[PDB]
Amino acid sequence: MKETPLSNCERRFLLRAIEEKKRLDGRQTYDYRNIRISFGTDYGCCIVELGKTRVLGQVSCELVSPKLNRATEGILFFNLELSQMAAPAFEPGRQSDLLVKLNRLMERCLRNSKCIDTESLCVVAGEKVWQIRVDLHLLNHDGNIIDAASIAAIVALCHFRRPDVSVQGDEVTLYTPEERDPVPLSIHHMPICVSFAFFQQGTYLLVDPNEREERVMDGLLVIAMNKHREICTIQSSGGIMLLKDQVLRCSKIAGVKVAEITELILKALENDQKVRKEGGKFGFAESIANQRITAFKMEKAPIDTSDVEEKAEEIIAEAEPPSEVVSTPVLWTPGTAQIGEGVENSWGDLEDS
Amino acid sequence: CSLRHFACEQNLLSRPDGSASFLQGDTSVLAGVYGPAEVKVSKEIFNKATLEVILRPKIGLPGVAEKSRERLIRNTCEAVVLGTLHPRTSITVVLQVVSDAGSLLACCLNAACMALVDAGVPMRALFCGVACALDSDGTLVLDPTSKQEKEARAVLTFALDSVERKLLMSSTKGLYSDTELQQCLAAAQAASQHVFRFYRESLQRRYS
Amino acid sequence: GDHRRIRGPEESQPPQLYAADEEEAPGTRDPTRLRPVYARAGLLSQAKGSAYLEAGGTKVLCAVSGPRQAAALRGRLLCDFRRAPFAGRRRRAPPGGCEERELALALQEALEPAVRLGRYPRAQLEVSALLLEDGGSALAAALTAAALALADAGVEMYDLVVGCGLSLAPGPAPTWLLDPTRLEEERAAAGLTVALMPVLNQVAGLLGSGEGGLTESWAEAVRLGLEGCQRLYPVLQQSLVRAARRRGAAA
Amino acid sequence: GEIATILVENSISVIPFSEAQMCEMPVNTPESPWKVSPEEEQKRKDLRKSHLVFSIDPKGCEDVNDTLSVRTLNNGNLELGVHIADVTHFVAPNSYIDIEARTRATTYYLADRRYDMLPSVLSADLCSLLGGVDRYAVSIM
Amino acid sequence: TGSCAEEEFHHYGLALDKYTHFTSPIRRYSDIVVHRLLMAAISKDKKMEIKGNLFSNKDLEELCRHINNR
Repeated sequence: MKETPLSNCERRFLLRAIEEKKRLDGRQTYDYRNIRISFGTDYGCCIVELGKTRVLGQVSCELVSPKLNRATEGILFFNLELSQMAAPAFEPGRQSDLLVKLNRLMERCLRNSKCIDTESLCVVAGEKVWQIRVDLHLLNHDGNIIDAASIAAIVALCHFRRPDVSVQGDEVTLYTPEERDPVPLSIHHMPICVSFAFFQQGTYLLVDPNEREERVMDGLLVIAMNKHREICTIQSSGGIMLLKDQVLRCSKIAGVKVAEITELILKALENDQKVRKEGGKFGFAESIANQRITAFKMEKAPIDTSDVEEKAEEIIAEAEPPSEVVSTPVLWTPGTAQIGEGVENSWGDLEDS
Repeated sequence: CSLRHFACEQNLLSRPDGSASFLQGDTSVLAGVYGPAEVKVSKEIFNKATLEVILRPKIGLPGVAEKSRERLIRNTCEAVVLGTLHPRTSITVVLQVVSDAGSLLACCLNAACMALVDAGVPMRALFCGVACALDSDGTLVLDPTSKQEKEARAVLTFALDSVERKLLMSSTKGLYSDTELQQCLAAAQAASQHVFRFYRESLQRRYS
Repeated sequence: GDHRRIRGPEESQPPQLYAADEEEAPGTRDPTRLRPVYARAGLLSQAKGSAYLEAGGTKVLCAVSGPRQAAALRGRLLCDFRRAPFAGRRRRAPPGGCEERELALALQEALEPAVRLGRYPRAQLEVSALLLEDGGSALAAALTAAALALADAGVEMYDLVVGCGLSLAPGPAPTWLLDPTRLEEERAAAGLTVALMPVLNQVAGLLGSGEGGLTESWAEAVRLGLEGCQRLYPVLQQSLVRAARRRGAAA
Repeated sequence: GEIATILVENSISVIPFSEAQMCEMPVNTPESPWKVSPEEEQKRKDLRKSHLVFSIDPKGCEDVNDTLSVRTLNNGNLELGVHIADVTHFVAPNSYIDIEARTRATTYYLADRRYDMLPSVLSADLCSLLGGVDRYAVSIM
Repeated sequence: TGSCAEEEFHHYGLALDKYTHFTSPIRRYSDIVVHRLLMAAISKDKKMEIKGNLFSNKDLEELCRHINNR
């Protein structure tokens, strides 16, 4: 199956809007759709919602032997993924020219910026070191997959907490959250992606576009830039043909937006740590809105486990015992034996000769 | 024996036809369904529809185990969906594992059932998921946790009808005798009576 | 590693490379002898045509599927060669191998000169061969069996295909041998396999590589291969006769 | 930074404990604080009425060890006794607090703060002779 | 103790012949040893048995070397 086609009335209406500098959902040009984060119970797991998009991030680490060369660092996998349920079009092996540009954007940003400290993830050299592995999934496609994926990866990496080890002399030991407290990571900076869309041959631009606005646009400009004033990647793409003042304007815009987004992320992580430290209840369950028609909650229930013995006993007692015709095995010659109705002759011989 | 905290939310995502997140305690599973749509000519069947079930884990990539547990989920939904009313079309079920804390298959079956119900698919009868885990001595525990699952000598999971409480699907781990298989089946039959009440109360609240 | 199979150890060195028993001595024989062969046709019940060929230490099973949908004006002849992992000194990777593709092409370029594809427009035939045990010349068995299977599957052919095999001794006075075994094949310098049509007297396939460089030994290797393919024919003559006598009388 | 260097170098730990190493705690909660189960009042021999116990202690002594008491009896002689806190009831053998104590052999003192060998409320309310609340001890006599 | 001779038991600097601490079970480690042992002593002169073992020679000597280090 494919996705519904685009009519010729919506295109005209969207372009009349864009000309008039008014958007569908009311938000003006330099705005984001507001954000809403939610944390799991075990560390390094979050659900970010930008507008109506969803991404699931989950970090996980493991101890391996560090290849050959680079004997004093650790490796860092990544794996974006697009879930068949995100949108009709996504198909497990039929959208192979978006996955590549997305994985590349994500990896170049996160791994070339050098914000994670992969220096201090060794135990010995030439021997076991930690191998982290980020994982993202797209749940609901409504445009701007990469801003949400980047914020998700950031939060998931800034909420993880490793295991921890004791090393002295030439001897290892591995603890557990009851034997020793999990340990945080070291994060230099916060690289946060921003996207721009261009409309009718660069004459207008719109920040943070959604999926209809994504189908009425010429090309896209992405500018990934960590906090302070330091750019980390740019990738023009789509169908665009650019000037030189516009890249600078865009860089300013991305500066502002990454400032605001980092503000938000820091505040949310702080609130989450405060909640976890007070001693209250946390998790995916205690996030479900209760003021809403589509939610229902039920505490525990002993059902009545008073009768199962009797029923099982009568059932076992009330049925026919195994019968008693026992079969015999036949021996032809050591190596082959037969059981069943058998064959008339011992074996065939000169049947046709 | 006591089932733990239950919660459910419906119509989360705007793109699919019906969505339903079902979390029972700490573990959670999200599901969505696309209604009867077009199907590839090489896979279509006349006088019937075609059910497609794919399962995605949270860490790693699916292997032999996830397809072996995908057959069970597809062959369980195939026995309660009236496909003859919709031939030459396709019905697809997608399951995403968000968090794991024990008894994942039962929560997946309940997520699939609530997604099919929300999506508006003709159904013959509802189905449930109940998991039993008897300990090293014989003390039955219902809806266990991976802490108890690790210590337990046998774990059993059942899918039960909503009409006469028959047995639809059965996947068992560990070795046991038939007597406690009967007593855990009876415990499952006693447990489904509360899940179906949770179903009815949730849909009664939805249409308030 | 593989996401469609059961994963075990990443690496596994077989104990032959640690086998402390030194390689033995093959022995000697008469180079004018053939290993006795027993052939059976029509084995499988769910297959359109099948045959099982066994001679000495070689066990090969071949089955032929019927024409299916999809040089047209002519039908294709797909081929597939695959040998059981529990065959030979060491294990083999299930996914495949370049040697298997080489033998598959040596089969396709040898069974097409026999069948007449100008009678199956827009159709195709599929031939599958499996080697249960490798105890000698293999390509001399994947040809005889895959030719018996085709004739037993009711497809129209000009003639059969009968294969043979040879190997070269490593001594100071080398001599070609007929029907070599693994004890006479791993100690050899070169090997040759011929595919002769016994009635049309036309060579269908030829393959040979090694250390024999004089263009007077290969003439003998070829013509004793032709004598072997002219000596294997009667057994295959009575095998299809028995196969049709039994198949027809069952109605 | 200098204090941290002195710690790391001289082999002293500054890590607060974990959940299961903490949780095995005496519950000094306001809704139910600590008070002696009467069979142990039988089994012991109270002196909170018939004898006087006090202590001089250094400035800042949030945690007292030393106590004594000398009175006269119905004859005229001077009974002597030194009373040391009996902290053995909250460290069970092969525990986590006992392995912990076995590791941190000696409480370390640098001249701003202390560093409790134990968790920081097990003795710094429950073991220190303060106030005039009940407190298990050992009185040689 | 009896791992060594009597002559090696004295407290010459204080003119005693045996001297340890018992006034600090909280800020040290030999004192919890002394607590367990002193209570074993007050508990043993009744003709019963103190279930649960206490120590051994090598254990005590490695502990005392550890405490010297610390």
